[PDB]
Amino acid sequence: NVSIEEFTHFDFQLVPEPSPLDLVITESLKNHIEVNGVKSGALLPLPFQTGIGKTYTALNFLLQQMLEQVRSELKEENTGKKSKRLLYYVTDSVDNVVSAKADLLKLIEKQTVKGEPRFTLEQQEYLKAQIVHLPNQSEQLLQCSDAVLNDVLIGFNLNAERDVQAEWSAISGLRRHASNPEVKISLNRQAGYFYRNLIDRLQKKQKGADRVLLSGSLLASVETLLPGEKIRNGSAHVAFLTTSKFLKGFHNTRSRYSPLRDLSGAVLIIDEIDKQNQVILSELCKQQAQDLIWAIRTEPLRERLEEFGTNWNLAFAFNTEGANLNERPVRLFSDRSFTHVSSATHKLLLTRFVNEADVIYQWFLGTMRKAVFQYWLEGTFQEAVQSLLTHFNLQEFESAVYESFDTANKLSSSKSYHHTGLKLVEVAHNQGTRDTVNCKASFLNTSPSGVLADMVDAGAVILGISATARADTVIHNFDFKYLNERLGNKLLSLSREQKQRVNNYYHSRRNYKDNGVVLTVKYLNSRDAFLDALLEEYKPEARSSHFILNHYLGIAESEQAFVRSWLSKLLASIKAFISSPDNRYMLSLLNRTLDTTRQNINDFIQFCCDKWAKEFNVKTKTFFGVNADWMRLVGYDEISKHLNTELGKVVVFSTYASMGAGKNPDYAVNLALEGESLISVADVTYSTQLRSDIDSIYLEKPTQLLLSDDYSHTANQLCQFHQILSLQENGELSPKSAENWCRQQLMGMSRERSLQQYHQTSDYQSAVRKYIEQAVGRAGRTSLKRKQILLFVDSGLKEILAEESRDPSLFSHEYVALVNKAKSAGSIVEDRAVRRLFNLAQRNNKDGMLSIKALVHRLHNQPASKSDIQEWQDIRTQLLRYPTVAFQPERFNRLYLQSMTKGYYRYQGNLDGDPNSFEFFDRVPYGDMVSEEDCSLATLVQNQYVRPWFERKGFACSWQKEANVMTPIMFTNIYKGALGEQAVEAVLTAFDFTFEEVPNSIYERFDNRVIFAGIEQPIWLDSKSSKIALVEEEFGPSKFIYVNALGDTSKPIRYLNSCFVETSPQLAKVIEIPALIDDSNADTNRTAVQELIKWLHHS
DNA sequence: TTATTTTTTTTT
Repeated sequence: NVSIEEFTHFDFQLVPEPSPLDLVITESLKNHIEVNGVKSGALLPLPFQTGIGKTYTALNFLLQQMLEQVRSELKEENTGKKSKRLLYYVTDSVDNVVSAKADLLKLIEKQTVKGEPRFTLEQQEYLKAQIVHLPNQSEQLLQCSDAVLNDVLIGFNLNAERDVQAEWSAISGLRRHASNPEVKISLNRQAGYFYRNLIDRLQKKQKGADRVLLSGSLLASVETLLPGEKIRNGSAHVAFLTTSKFLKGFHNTRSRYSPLRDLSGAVLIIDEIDKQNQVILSELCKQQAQDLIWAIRTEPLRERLEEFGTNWNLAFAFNTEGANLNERPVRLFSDRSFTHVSSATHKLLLTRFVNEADVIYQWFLGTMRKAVFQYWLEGTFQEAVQSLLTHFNLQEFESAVYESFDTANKLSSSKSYHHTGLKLVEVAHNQGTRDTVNCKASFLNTSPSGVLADMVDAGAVILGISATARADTVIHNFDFKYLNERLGNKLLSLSREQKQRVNNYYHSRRNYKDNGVVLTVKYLNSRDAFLDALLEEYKPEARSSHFILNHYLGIAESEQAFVRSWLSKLLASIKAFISSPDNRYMLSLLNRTLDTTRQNINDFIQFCCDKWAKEFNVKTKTFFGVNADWMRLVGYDEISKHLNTELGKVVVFSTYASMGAGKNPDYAVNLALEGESLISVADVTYSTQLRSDIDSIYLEKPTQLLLSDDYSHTANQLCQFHQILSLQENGELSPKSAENWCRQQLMGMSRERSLQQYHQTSDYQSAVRKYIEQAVGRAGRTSLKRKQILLFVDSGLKEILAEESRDPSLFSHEYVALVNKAKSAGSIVEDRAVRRLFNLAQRNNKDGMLSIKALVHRLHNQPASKSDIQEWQDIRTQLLRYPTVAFQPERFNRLYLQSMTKGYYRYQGNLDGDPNSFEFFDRVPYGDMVSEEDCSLATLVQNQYVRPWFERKGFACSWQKEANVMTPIMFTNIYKGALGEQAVEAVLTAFDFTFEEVPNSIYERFDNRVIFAGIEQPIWLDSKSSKIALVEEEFGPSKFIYVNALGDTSKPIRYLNSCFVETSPQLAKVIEIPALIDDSNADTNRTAVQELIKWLHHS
């Protein structure tokens, strides 16, 4: 055992010479420190290609962070402020976490500086003790030898308990052989459960007063059994754990440490970050559908339950009338803002009932979160969580507080789906009852992009490394338009100079041009004559090719037209490969595994391969169904071994899912079998070993791109609705399309019919190019190239790859070749930012439309809350002060829509009608316009009194000509009325009137209560009879004033009674001033104000 | 119309 004192004379300035991928990370984080500060998080997406140093420059960064903590601890050991920096390396694959851990451990041992070993052996053993790998509970238990668990069981006195020792004996006996797959599955279940129970006992023993003192061999055994113990102990910086294990959290001897709550300071390396969206999404919708009718049978929230039982009559059992709901349940879906659908029915009060119950439940969960914050480090946090729930009415409850910290918002706040989620409710008669029914509510409270932005906001310096980290899709990647809006400049990016420096590095390690490697791309069309000849030679005696496909290959007539197409393209690729003289190793990337389920197709393909092998005088080996089960049961080195030892060619039949990340395809070169066809495309080679990789590929079009979840039926619905709402949020779907897709997904949409609606976006094509960019990127992993690389592409991809228009600076050579070939025979691409502007304008208008309807309704439900009134006033003041803003505001974002013409736009729509039917920018050349000249803001602030008022209050005397303009709803319903109110308040105040806030009892019924000197009889103002009756019911005799901001001053003043009927001034109750300001010359209507003053004198 | 394979972790 060695200590940190070993680094006494170690020189921390002797760093290995950094490759242009290390300098990029160093410079980006050094810049991040200057811009954002030391204590701020970050998110640096790094598009590094696999195979040119992606994992060395990540583990060398981890090692430099490790060595920046030895220095800090040596310097600060006197001070004692030993808050360790938690370094994480997370990736979704267990096989990649272990591989990365072992690669770092080999990097520590083998790294040299200036030809000398970097670390003396004591420092090698010190640094390798800091690294803990955190596998799941089962593999963490089976990692433990008999001695470790014997010592732990004796040390905590758990050896004397017969149940624990019985379970441990059973586990040892099973592990002695562990051969059959079912045996190992049972052993894994057993190990997981026993580790659960053992760690529960350990945690209870440590939590109490009679604790165990851990030191020496017992501590070593606990730290072997519990690696998270070292992290809590302070004996390990670095954790190598998957994404799922990162979100779950790992155990230590006192609690379950969840890394998502102590991110302050964490340096987190997420490898293949874009893939984490699907993973984090799959753990977001793994929750359970928690019933609500049963739930509300279980301090102000107690009175709220009483009031719920008072109004919705909870004392009565809830029974549903009508049809039998169990044949097809009646469902309710709701994004928590502006999009709400349900199974076909005319409003069914169920929607309000279910929404009210879910509001009860969500407010209840928020109440526990606030109670925990009040009560209050994981030990104290979990103690608070356990204690608060421990009382009389919650004894039978679930206690799901932790998932909230692991995982609707008003205007005047940043509205987005990525932190409001979705709510889905399903109603059916309960198990074994017909009078009682259930409301199985399940919901998302964030999206994976919301989780990532929460992690970055919390302090974590996330460093996501993936060749397509910034792919422009939102279903197969994070929403980097939300992350840029939310995070701001904590979403780091590498500059243009750094991109071209990385590009120079990559070209230096892959110098195809100077060496003569030729990437030859061909796009394969389906040919019927080719396949018909091959089939009629496969079974000569059959009377037709369709007969061959129907009888022998087993293809029914319905799928025959599809099988012919994809089979014909694939066989064309194989023929073109085998005829290629010196190419040697092919990979076919289909969408389906050609396993035993497709054995007749395999027989035909192998027949054709043998045909062409004989014809062209080479021997070709085919590897059908190179599966995930195959690559586990039978190593991929069986291909490499064949290529290293036997002459000929190799055809490998894999899929897009099967060849995931970390499944390295290169083989070990033998110059006896390669000939003169291999050349080296690198300037300086880091190894004497010779290896080579794929040199022919077939790329079938990716088909099943809408990701789905097979965990459950209620987990598939949440995934599908998440994808629909993430497409609506990004602007890919209009609110019309998104709501039709949502309400059809409710009623039982197929998959072939959800997929056809995915295909109408441009997100789909970005996902297809993401699939094709990785497929050819995982093939080029070594610097020995053939003098000719064949790429065969499904012709369906030519029209999709031809539209790749991003910057070619980081594209691999193969993908550049694919896209350049696609372009040369393609096409005015329909701009996507333009369509996105239309869709987002419609969505912002719909959001403002429904939120204003709701807010005005709430203000009309007396009494009005202070939150609602303050939101109303915040919105009106924001629109008055900032009618148009330069940048999309973070906090008031859906009062605005981004226009195409700065300062104004055109629309047609019914502000009292359907928010989906709104049309907008030049798509409407003649329509209602939203401009300064329409609110007459120029005529209003030309008044002698109004302009000083608008200047003092800080309002806008004219609209700035900026891109973001108010939505039609905000312009019409709110802004113009705000201008009228401010103008009349300005004009009247200068004539010795005073204005005071309306009482909450009659808010929004009238503009303001106005108090004028000399009159104790109250007055009310309405500026642009039941309200009059109610106001006189509350406050007695009042005279109401109706005035306009501007208009015709020549009109006579109208004296009216309570019924809007003309009457004498002495009998006049409501005075109607046609215009306080002249519509033509902005002269104050002094005549009308004198009349009002005199009429109040004679009141 | 569109046409699939693939994981991970904790519990029950």
